[PDB]
This record gives sequence, C-alpha cells and structure tokens, in this order.
Amino acid sequence: TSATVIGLGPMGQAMVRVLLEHGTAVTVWNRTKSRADDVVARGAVLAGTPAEALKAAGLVILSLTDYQAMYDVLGDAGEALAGRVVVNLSSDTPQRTREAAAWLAKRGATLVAGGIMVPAPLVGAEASYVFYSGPRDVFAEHEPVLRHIGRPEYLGEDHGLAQLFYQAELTVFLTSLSAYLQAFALLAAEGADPARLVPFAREVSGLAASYLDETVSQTRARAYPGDLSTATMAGATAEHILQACRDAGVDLALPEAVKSQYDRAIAAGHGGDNWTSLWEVVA
Amino acid sequence: MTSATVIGLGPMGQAMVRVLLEHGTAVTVWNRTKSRADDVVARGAVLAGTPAEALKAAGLVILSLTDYQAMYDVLGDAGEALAGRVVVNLSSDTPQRTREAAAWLAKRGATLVAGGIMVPAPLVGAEASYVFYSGPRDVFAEHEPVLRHIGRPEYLGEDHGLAQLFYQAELTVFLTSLSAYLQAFALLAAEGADPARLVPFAREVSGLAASYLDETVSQTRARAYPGDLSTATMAGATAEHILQACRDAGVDLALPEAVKSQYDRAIAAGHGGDNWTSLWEVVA
Ligand SMILES: NC(=O)c1ccc[n+]([C@@H]2O[C@H](COP(=O)([O-])OP(=O)(O)OC[C@H]3O[C@@H](n4cnc5c(N)ncnc54)[C@H](OP(=O)(O)O)[C@@H]3O)[C@@H](O)[C@H]2O)c1
Ligand SMILES: NC(=O)c1ccc[n+]([C@@H]2O[C@H](COP(=O)([O-])OP(=O)(O)OC[C@H]3O[C@@H](n4cnc5c(N)ncnc54)[C@H](OP(=O)(O)O)[C@@H]3O)[C@@H](O)[C@H]2O)c1
Ligand SMILES: CC(C)(C)C1=NCCc2c1[nH]c1ccccc21
Ligand SMILES: CC(C)(C)C1=NCCc2c1[nH]c1ccccc21
Repeated sequence: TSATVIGLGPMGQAMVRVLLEHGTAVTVWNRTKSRADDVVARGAVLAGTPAEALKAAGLVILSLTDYQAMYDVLGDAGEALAGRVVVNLSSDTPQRTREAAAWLAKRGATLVAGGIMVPAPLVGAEASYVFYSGPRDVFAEHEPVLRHIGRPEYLGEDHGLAQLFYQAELTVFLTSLSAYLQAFALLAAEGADPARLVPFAREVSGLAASYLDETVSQTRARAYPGDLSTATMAGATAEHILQACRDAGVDLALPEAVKSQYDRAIAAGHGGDNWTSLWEVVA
Repeated sequence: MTSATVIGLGPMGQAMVRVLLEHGTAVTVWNRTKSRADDVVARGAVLAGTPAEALKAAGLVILSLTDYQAMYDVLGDAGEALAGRVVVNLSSDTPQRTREAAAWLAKRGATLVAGGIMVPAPLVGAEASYVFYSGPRDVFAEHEPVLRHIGRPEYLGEDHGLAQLFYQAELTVFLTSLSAYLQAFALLAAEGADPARLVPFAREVSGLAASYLDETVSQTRARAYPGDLSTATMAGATAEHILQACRDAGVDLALPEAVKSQYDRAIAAGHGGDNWTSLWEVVA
C-alpha cells in the first residue's frame, strides 16, 4: 500500500517510521523540507509540494499543529484533493473539525478525524490508541494500515467526535501537567526540593483518578452528597493553595481558577454539598 | 493503655476517632456541633463538654478543622488548659499561618506538630493512608506510636510549615485534577456525548501525565527544555483548542483559560520551540 504523511513533527516522523517498517510506501511533505532527512534515509519519498504529496496516495494523514495549517497547506491543491481520504490527526476544536469535513467534501475529499493518545516514542507501541470519527466504511477501508499507528477507537459518524474526545483527554493531561508545575513551584519557592514530592504526587494522581466513577455518577444525577467532603472544606484548601502561592511569589493563574469554581459553587449555596457540586458552575 | 483527644468531627475527625478506638486508645472528643459525636461516642469515644475539658483529657490533642482560624475560634478561651499539650493540627491552611500558629501555641506553653492526611475519610487507617508531619522531632517521636494508626507518618523536619507546604502542593495536584475531570466531562456533555464513555481514557491519560513527573523534575531543575518530542507551541495550540471548544459548547472557561495563559506567556517569553516544561519559566 501507499500512504501520504503531511507534517513531520515528532508525531509525523514516528507515523512515517511505523508505516515504512510495516512495508507501506510513504510519500512525505513538510513545510521545513530539512526535517524530512531522517524518514527519507528510511525510504520515505519527499514530495516538492502538498498537491504532489496528495497525488502519491489515496490515504493522506495530516499531523499538523492545528486545522488552520491544513487550510494553509492544502488551500492551493484544488483537484489534487478529489477522491482522497484525509485522516487528520491534528488538534483543533470539534466545530472547526466539522467545518473542515464540509470544506474537504466540497473538494471531493473524505475527512476521517483522529487524535493519537500517546507521545511519539509510543507511536505503534502496545500502549498506542487513536480516536477516529467520520464515515465508518471509509475508515474501515484504511483501518488495516492506520492500525500500525495504534489501536483504533472508532467513535461514530460525527467528524467532531474524535476531536471532542482528544480535547477532553488533553484538558485532563495538560491541566494535570500544569498542576505538577504549580506544586513544584510552591515547594521550590519555599526552599524545598520538588524531587521529594514525586512519589506523593503519583499517589495523589492515582487517588484523583479513583474519583472518576463517583464524578460521572453524581454529576449525571445532579446529586452532590457532602458527607465525605464539602465544597466549603475543599474551597478552604483552594484558598489556602492560592494564599500559599501569593506568599511564595509563584504564578496565581491555576489556583485562582480552581478557587473561582469553589467560590461560585459556595455563593450558589453548595457549601454543604460534595466538590462535584462545582458541576453546577462548570457545565 | 494510651490517651488522645480529637477536636473536629467532620468525616476525617470521626474516621481518626474510630481508628484510634479500634487500636485501643482512650478517645475524648469535642465538636462545635455536639450532635455529630453520636456514632463515635457509640464506639466508646467520650464527648467532652467544652474544648478546655477535651485538652485536659490527654497530652495528645489532634485537630481536624477546616482551617487554623477554626483552632483560634475553639482554643481562644483555652488559656492554661493548653499548657504542656501536644497539638497535632491536621487542618488545611498556609505554611505562613502554620508557623504563626506554632509561636501562638508556644506562648500558651503548648507544642505544635503540623500534619496533612493524604487520603479521604474511608481510607483513614487503611494501608494506603499516609500523613505528612513537621515540628519538633523528639515531641513527634513521643506520640508517633499512637499517630501511625491514622496512617504511615512522613516526618519532613523541624519547620512547622513543611507538612502544610507538602499538603498544599499535593492538594494543588489533587483539586486541580478533579476540576480538570469536571472540565473534560462538561465538554462531552455540552456536545451531547456521554461523560461515562471518557472515564477509562481519562484514567489512562492521568497515568500518562504521572509518567512525566521525573522528566518534569529533571528539566525544571536544569531550566533546560528540549522540544524534540513536544513544543510549548504545540501544547499551547491544544490549550487554546480546549478553551475554544469549551467557549463553543457553553462550558465555563476559567480553568482552560488559566492553562492557556501559561502557554501564551511561555511562548511570548520565547519558549515556543522548547518543551512544555519551559512553563516553569512563567509558573516559578
Ligand atoms: N507531541 C506529542 O506528543 C503529540 C501527541 C499526540 C498528539 N499530538 C498532536 O499531533 C499534532 C502534531 O504534533 P507534533 O508534536 O508532532 O508537532 P507540532 O510541533 O504540532 O508540528 C507539527 C507539524 O505541523 C507543521 N505546521 C504547523 N503549523 C503549520 C502551518 N501553518 N503550515 C504548514 N505546516 C505547519 C510543522 O511544520 P514545521 O515542521 O515546518 O515546523 C510540523 O511539521 C498536533 O496537532 C498535536 O496536538 C502531539
Ligand atoms: N475530607 C477529606 O477527604 C479530607 C482529607 C484530608 C484532609 N482533609 C482536611 O481535614 C480537615 C477536616 O476536614 P473534613 O472533611 O473532615 O471536615 P470539614 O468539613 O473541614 O469540618 C471539620 C471540622 O471543622 C469544624 N469547624 C470548621 N470551622 C470551625 C470554626 N470556626 N469553629 C469551630 N469548628 C469549626 C467543623 O465543625 P462542625 O461539625 O460544627 O461544622 C468540623 O468538626 C480539613 O482541614 C480538610 O482540608 C480532608
Ligand atoms: C496526551 C498525548 C500524549 C496524546 C499528547 N498529545 C499532545 C499533547 C501532548 C501529548 N503529550 C504531550 C507531552 C507534552 C506536551 C504536550 C503533549
Ligand atoms: C487528597 C485528600 C484525600 C487528602 C483530600 N484532602 C482534603 C481535600 C480533599 C481530599 N479529598 C477530597 C475529596 C473531595 C474534596 C476534597 C478532598
């Protein structure tokens, strides 16, 4: 089989190296042509233009920073797009993903939206999985090649779905990473060693994740029993974190935001309810 | 035969009282809301009439209150009932206010050991339970054989602020992770998808985040942020996609805006090509 990969960031390069090793014939284009040097040594073919890349295969995988990069790179391709399957594995909003399907469908191209849920060194590892959404039959046709990148997770016909799941996962992932930096900054600022927090940070992350079922259960019921923990109690800590960050001279954005959820839930009369009562503020 | 007081009968105070009783400690309690002692008294706790009495019932006084102000509201009228006591305060507050509370207790001849219990009420006394402690090493060592029943004691050092500092850093991780779960669930629900469907994927990605802890420590200690695997520009684009997706679906923007603003500021300070860890330069 032949595949085209447009975008040779670490994710693009990992996908090329995987599809090559599984004996696919891979055509690449990149904005920065030099970054193709590695995958070309491994027998990827370098296209001169995006439109050239599109002509080299019926399966076109984009790994770009956002969906605007797709418009920037393919806006000029005209009839090179007709009959192509565009598998867009780029971050963007659900609404821009849905717009992109219409856009591509006017130029006679099919969108399959995806999101790869592992970093580049795990692409095509056992851990690797990818959300997909858009037309099932079209996806099914290329699933056999795409699967080398990771366990497909087909979500449905709405192109926005894979993107919604990706953005929901990355809210968890990026916000957690920011919370690690926040926790480390608070220690470092008070002269303690962030290294000493690590084992306890793992513990508390594992603990946080053990609340997922109760969060889903209570929020879908809009029922927030406060017997084990009140928004008043949790909100007090949110203020203690903010004040400790003010005292230590570290950034306030993240703890301000968390405190704001508790303050609005308390002002709204959920002081005696579970922390899940913040759903009444966030949702 | 050992003796202990617990002041504060929220879920954690009660949890701690049942654990101590079940380990054969004599437990005297006081709560602002005397009714909440019903179950622990039925388990052999003694309900003191006043805070002053409860202090005199043991030399080991455990506080489980919402903040350290609650300790002032309750121990203000104590005076010399406080003389010679070990106050193990297991309440959330700032490091600064913990250090202040030590000085304040020492004027009334009482010793502070600050602690932070790192598990919820149901896991108090369970294998997973652990408690940060900081304060005088010899005083703490004296009451540790009773305290360790509540969970594995982690003694951090002499500075009373230390346990409060590690507690606040842990709850930064914990409370922000919970808000992030709400944020993710809100986004699915607003677009008519079922949050229940994200749960196993949300669990997996929390695991993935935690596997970055060592590289985060390494890169921020060095202030060295190689972007070969992930740039702040790429992670920042997604931070903006989250805020834009939430804006589109009518979900609260506060938490995604906080995260997106770290990326904006790191990129504007010239770290666009660096690792996400370069946000250290804006956060620290
Ligand atoms: N890194 C990860 O761990 C990871 C994991 C899962 C998903 N993702 C997602 O996968 C996608 C790719 O990420 P990545 O980290 O591999 O790389 P990235 O740093 O997002 O770069 C991806 C590619 O996009 C190109 N690009 C960006 N804007 C462009 C534009 N306006 N016109 C033309 N080309 C443009 C870059 O070109 P240049 O090469 O010329 O700079 C690069 O080839 C992103 O949507 C990201 O959210 C990343
Ligand atoms: N829930 C958890 O999972 C958990 C886990 C670890 C640590 N913690 C921390 O442990 C402490 C106890 O939390 P919790 O969830 O068990 O309960 P909580 O809802 O904070 O209440 C604890 C106690 O504080 C009392 N209180 C609050 N303000 C007071 C005041 N001004 N004067 C007198 N009493 C006052 C309450 O009295 P009334 O009963 O009269 O209202 C109650 O006995 C907090 O610092 C919390 O951050 C909680
Ligand atoms: C969650 C994961 C691994 C799929 C991922 N997607 C792109 C955002 C991102 C990811 N891994 C990262 C690691 C650092 C910064 C952003 C990262
Ligand atoms: C992290 C843990 C379990 C020790 C904890 N400390 C007090 C804040 C708090 C805790 N667990 C909670 C669960 C819900 C709301 C607040 C919570």
